Amino acid sequence: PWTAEHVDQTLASGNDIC
Amino acid sequence: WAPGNYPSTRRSDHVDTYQSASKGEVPVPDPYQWLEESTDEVDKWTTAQADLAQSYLDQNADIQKLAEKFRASRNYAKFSAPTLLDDGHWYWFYNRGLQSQSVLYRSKEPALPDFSKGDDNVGDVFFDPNVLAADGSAGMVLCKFSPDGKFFAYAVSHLGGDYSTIYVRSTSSPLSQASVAQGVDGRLSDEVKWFKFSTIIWTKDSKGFLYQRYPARERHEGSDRNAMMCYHKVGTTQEEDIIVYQDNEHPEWIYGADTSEDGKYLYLYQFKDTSKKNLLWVAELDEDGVKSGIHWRKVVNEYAADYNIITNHGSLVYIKTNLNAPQYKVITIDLSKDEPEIRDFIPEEKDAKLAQVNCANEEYFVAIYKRNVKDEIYLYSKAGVQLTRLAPDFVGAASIANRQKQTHFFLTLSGFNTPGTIARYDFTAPETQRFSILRTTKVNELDPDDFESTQVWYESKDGTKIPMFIVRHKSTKFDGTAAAIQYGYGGFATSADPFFSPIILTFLQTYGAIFAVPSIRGGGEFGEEWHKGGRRETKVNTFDDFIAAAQFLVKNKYAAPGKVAINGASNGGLLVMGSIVRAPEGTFGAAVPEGGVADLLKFHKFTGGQAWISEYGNPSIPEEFDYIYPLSPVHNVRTDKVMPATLITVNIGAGRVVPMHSFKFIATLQHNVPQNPHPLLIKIDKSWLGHGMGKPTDKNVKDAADKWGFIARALGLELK
Repeated sequence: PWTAEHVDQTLASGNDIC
Repeated sequence: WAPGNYPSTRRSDHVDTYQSASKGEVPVPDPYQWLEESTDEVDKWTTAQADLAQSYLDQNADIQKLAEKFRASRNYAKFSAPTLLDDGHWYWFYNRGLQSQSVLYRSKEPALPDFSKGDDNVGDVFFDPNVLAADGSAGMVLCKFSPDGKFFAYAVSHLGGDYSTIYVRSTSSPLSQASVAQGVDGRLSDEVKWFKFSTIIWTKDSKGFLYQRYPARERHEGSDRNAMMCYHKVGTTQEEDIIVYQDNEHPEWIYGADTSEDGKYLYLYQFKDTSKKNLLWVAELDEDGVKSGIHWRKVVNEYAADYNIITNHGSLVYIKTNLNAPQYKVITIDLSKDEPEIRDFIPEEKDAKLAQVNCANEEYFVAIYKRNVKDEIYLYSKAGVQLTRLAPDFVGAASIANRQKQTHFFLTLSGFNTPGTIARYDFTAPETQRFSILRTTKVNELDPDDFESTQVWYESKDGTKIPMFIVRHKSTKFDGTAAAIQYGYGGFATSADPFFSPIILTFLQTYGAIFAVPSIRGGGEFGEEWHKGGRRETKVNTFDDFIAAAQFLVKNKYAAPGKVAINGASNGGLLVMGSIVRAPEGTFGAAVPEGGVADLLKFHKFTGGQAWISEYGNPSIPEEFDYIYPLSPVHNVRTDKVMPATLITVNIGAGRVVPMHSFKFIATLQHNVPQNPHPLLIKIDKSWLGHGMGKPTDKNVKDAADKWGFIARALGLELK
């Protein structure tokens, strides 16, 4: 988790949902 | 606060004896061994420490000003790439700006939206994880739609919990504020407990999914061993789940899975530690589906390299691997042969890491290469010909979002001054019109064009040249006067990639500071050799690299003398704590380790510590104790060195480094230099975060203002 707590993760949150 | 005004901390007589290869038996006093426990005495001590830290921060009126600026810099709509499901509709995450969990939307129409019209105008809520619990105590930490688009599996964590639970709902059954007020939840009764540490992997018949789980555990029973890869059939209870694989003889190993798009193969991955090495077994699926007694072909049956399946065409399986190739490559393994034939499909590049490869449009490949820690995106044909570079002017970090069978893919692009761009490649478009920008993230107050990032190279102690990103507001000069915040992680082959943070950029603009991100050994920036250059017996190089970066910033007038602050989390907290112990007095002007390891002699005796022996060595092996003990921050605090202002932050919860590391480190600092001129403080958040759970946004903003304000005041920076 490189920047997991420090920044919002929405941008990449849809990359692998199916 | 004043020097010497720290809470009383009891010192016990506890001594541990270790065996040193060079020195024989070494007795190691551990007077704060008792901070390993959870008791009334420990609660009063952490409360006294947190009260002291809050009292100090209360003296700093600029923190509230930073909170206002930081909240505003976060207050802009955010969104993910969309995914086309087999129902013809597109799904994406959307955050109004300051929501604690983003919301999964579904297109109103079976068409790719014109997102310029606004997410609420082109989509409806499908799954709002904020309603999982009325008090925000539940979060969605992972999810996966079935291949046919009929079902949505979602993993839920709760405050206070150590595992997650998978639920399943029909995709025609939204979860929203309206749906919960107006009726029942709408999910299936399926409840898949004890899940953690894998992805959710549907079979391609959409009948069920694979997931890793652990043994059921009572509240006062007896550790996380005996993981099982299981299969859950939709519409059943968990007692009917199939055990796909477990290994009672290696109870520490964990498992992953993948299923091939054509329905032919089930893949099993095994991992014995945190090194990037795994086994790879292959089973053939039939009409019988997933069943107990599955037959495994043990294609990769020794721990030697990283193997991750990309796709297959018939029995030819395409695999990303670092086998004999530390910068990674794509191989094919042809399973039609008794002894599989193994060939390079996309060869290793000596000087650029292959970071990700996805199959697209059935037969093409999209590859991301990390060259000088900056991502580059290429399209390959089925014959392995590199066809084109996409987004050739992009500078930052890239990821791919797609489904192999479809005629498009997306790239998600961000960087130090790129908030979040989603690009689209449409194979059905005319040859010069295939690549377009779908969405660009628009931020608040900040102008990303006001900031520049550059990459500079410095030399470490042993001569190694290391690159470092430097970000500044464009009116800041490199004239020996700016403060620097230097960030690091330094381990586990994790790359210190460009990323976008409106809070950091706001700090840089507010104070004329710079942000420095050195690509220190132990990371994976330059492939597996870069990781091997900072792990176990070479772990000292990580610290030398990080210390040399800070010395270079001052020596070459990027930053003022004594005005480099350091910050890092988890492994990066170990980096910060070991750095302030090892570096010459005055190298740093402030330090904020977040949840780090600090007792490197005992880390493997707690929870998730065992897996890290691959990264730090095993203190119980005499040859390895000899290189661990000199690096262990808790055992190397001196009495004769002035320490920078230090604010240690600790979050409690599942999967986090146990807090006794930070507790012993700060107790040892306050015991050894009680009269330090600069405050040595610790702030503990006692909420027990579940697996994968974050804090609410408003608490994150408050914590950020505390951290950055503490640094600003330590470095003497004033609000202009």
